[PDB]
Amino acid sequence: MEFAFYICGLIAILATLRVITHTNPVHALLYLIISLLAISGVFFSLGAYFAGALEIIVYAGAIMVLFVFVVMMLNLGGSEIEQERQWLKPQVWIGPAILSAIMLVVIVYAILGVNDQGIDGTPISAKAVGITLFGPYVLAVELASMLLLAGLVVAFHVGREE
Amino acid sequence: LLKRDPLNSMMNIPAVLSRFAGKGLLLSENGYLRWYVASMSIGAVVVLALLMVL
Amino acid sequence: MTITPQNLIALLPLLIVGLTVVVVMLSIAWRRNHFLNATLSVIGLNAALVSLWFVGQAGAMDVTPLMRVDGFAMLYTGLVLLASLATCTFAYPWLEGYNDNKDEFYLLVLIAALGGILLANANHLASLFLGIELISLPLFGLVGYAFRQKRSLEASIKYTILSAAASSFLLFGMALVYAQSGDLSFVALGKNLMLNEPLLLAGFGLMIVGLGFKLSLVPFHLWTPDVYQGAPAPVSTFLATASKIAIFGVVMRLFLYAPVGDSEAIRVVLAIIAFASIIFGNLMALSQTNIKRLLGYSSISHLGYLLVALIALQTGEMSMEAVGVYLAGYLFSSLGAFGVVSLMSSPYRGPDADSLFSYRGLFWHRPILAAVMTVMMLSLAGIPMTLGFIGKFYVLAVGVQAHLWWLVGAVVVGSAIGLYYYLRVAVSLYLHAPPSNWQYSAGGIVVLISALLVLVLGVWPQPLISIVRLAMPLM
Amino acid sequence: STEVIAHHWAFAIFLIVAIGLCCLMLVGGWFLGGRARARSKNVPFESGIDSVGSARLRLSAKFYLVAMFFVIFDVEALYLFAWSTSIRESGWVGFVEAAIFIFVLLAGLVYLVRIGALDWTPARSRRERMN
Amino acid sequence: MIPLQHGLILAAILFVLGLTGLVIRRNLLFMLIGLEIMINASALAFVVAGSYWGQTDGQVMYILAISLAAAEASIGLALLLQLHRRRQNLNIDSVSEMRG
Ligand SMILES: CCCCCCCCCCCCCCCCCC(=O)OC[C@H](COP(=O)(O)OCCN)OC(=O)CCCCCCCCCCCCCCCCC
Ligand SMILES: CCCCCCCCCCCCCCCCCCCC
Repeated sequence: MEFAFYICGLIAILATLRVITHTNPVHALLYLIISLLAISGVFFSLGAYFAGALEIIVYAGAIMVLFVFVVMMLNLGGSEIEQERQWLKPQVWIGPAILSAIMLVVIVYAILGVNDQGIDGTPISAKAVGITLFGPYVLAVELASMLLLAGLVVAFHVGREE
Repeated sequence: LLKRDPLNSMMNIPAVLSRFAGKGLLLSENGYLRWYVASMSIGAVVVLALLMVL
Repeated sequence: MTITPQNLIALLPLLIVGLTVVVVMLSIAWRRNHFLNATLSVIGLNAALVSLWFVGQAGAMDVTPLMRVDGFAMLYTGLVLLASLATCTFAYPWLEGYNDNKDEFYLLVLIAALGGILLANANHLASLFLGIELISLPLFGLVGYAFRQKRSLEASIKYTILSAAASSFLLFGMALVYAQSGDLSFVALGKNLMLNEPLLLAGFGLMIVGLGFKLSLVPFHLWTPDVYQGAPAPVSTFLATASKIAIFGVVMRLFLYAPVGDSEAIRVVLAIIAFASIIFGNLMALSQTNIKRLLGYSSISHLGYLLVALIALQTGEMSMEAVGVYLAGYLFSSLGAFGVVSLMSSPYRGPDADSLFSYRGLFWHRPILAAVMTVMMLSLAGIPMTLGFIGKFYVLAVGVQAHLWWLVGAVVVGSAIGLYYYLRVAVSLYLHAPPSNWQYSAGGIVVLISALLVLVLGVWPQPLISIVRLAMPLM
Repeated sequence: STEVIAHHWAFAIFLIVAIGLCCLMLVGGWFLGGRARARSKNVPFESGIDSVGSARLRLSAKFYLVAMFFVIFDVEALYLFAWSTSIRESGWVGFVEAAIFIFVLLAGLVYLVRIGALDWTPARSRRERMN
Repeated sequence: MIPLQHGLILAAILFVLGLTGLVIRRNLLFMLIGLEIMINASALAFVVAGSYWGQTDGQVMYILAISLAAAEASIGLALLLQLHRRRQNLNIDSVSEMRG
């Protein structure tokens, strides 16, 4: 359980770091797939089985759409790789590097002072999540339907041709 | 000596400081989205550090 | 707990706005009819506005762990419904010149109004998060509705990327708060505490990052003039009024109910943000030749004044009614100003009339719009005989009662800077410069009614005081 | 217990042996047999004549709108996945909630179909002219 | 016996990595990818917090989080399409003509 958690978290961290500092967009999407699979393994190690299943299920479809858009626009051989590699310089990354590092330092310092009894990893079932979702969280479900409707309408209005 | 009204200029000093500070602050609105994200991250760092020290 | 029929009665504006979303969308699917779909949207918004009376007759109670309906929720639901109705009224003569499909505008406005109502009733971290996104995403569509233009597409991309970043910040802060507390309800954020737990404070800081982005508070404010200028003018009206009002209302409710609202570190951080917001927003608007960017920096300063009223929430007892009176006055003044901008930009012809040279000499062809705009410039300046002064007076009284002398001095200094640029606009209206439809006349009637309300409630504010004092939440 | 850890070990060995068998067959295919040499062997196959350009191009798909809609509809599907495993516990009130959710879903689908958002066929392929 | 602090630290690391990717990348597609990493890290933090307390609310907040992520990715892809159609490039520094 902790074996799976630590190895999946390490794989997720390394794959995300590979994603944000990569030049090829298809390779970046593959590392994003690997990172999201690893985060799903982290979810499975914590007993959140439904969340891990949904993490693999809906991001496999979502990154497929990203691949569709990458094939539509970005992939050109070495032209987009040369253009993207020229966009990345030592100064351009070293600027926000300490900013992210000190944000992580402050957040980690705040984390380390909290009371922690440990996560026992007892599985919280999909049935319990469904009971809570359609119980105390009814308005969350209906207004989330309205939110996805708004996303549909915005995507239709913007992403058209003529 | 006084025909320029020196006290009026001394009291016009805060208006000049206001123009200068406003023109300096307008430099931050360069129009770049990545700078806006960076400024949000900077403000997050500042807010979190201020909450940690107090 | 379940949903009682009484809970359904308290859910009435949410139910009516959702039902009219579905009805308007099905009517669009049947046939594109700009007049009919605009009429159905405004009929649904008016039906929610008049169902507020039945919600008031029901009483104040909890609907699920997520929502709580009281007089405060009634007041902010009414504010966002008025803002949405005015936005639709301004949108019709603007959309009459739009060559592409116009019916989706009202759908997005209705879904954003639904998010505003949810934020009015929000009692939960889930409700607050969902209401924020339910406001933000239709505004991604609305800000980039005229995506064939440079500026609207730029503002859409900026608002979308930065609001996704702010949502991620707010969600991570919510997760840290939940990890500390174990409950997502507002009242339990600090019940188990000694109130300055580092993880609770860091979570509330990241939530402050997201919420201060949404409220254009310094230093999360740089998007505001860009998105205000780029967006269509009725979209700028909605984004300036309804989003700011709903998000500040849920921020007030969260800081009133959560035990960590009384923490000194959060109060000091909010005081720094309010001071910088007032001063910076007034200073940056000094040299603005664009009316939309000027109103964006103005919104930054006015949200700073509201933040000053929020800082003294735990100390005094006048802070919440101060925020109510201020938000009513700011809603009416912003409706008038942005509506004059919209009516001068109607019908849509590409780039809107947002330069100050366009409004220079407005009195010699549009005298009524010039009078409304100068009344709004006087009101946003906080000049007596206007409702904006009554709001500024409430903010000053609340700040003096809590001994927030730095914020009081900031309000005075920012008011003087505001006097400069607001009076510049108001007198440029009367210098010398080198429609014919009932919906345009309805927009003109809306800005004229806002101007008359601002004048009358600046002279005679007591009915607004009584209404806002009636709109009291559950202690 | 013991059956649970036995099934965990069985799942682990299943995955390991499956991936190892795939790798072993790939290695055996790679190393066995001879190799061909030709002047145009390392040219992509395009029916025997040289390409005009290459496969690295901005090839515009026509179903990209349907791809956005697919992402949205998959998230709606997971909401229904959560509901369907606990229907008896949620009762008729949960049924009313899911009926409203599904009706909003279907109204959005009807809206997308009716506005032509789901249509990307070219006009000469719409098969209008028939006997 | 996984500590709650370890899961929160992992989520924070993924969050700051996604934020760094959002800042340092000029391509709008990589910015959208960094935004996806950010929201997924926040959802992971909610899952960790829900698992520590033994509550379904962590996974419920996760579900709402990925619903927002899906709709946001949809809108961002539509806007990226418009940027590519009207600029022939995905450089986010090019869309900066509003300033001051
Ligand atoms: C062409 C078609 C046009 C259609 C009409 C459009 C314009 C008119 C809109 C009408 C809206 C009516 C809203 C009525 C709200 C109040 C209803 C009511 O009866 O409230 C009473 C209630 C306290 O009284 P009681 O019911 O006895 O409660 C005891 C315990 N529950 O009170 C409360 O609990 C609090 C009530 C106050 C809440 C705020 C008021 C509602 C929102 C107003 C927003 C605008 C305010 C600023 C403008 C003021 C102008 C003077
Ligand atoms: C062409 C426009 C490009 C804009 C790129 C913006 C990059 C901003 C990088 C900021 C890095 C800050 C590093 C830390 C500074 C010290 C802490 C914050 C200030 C007190």
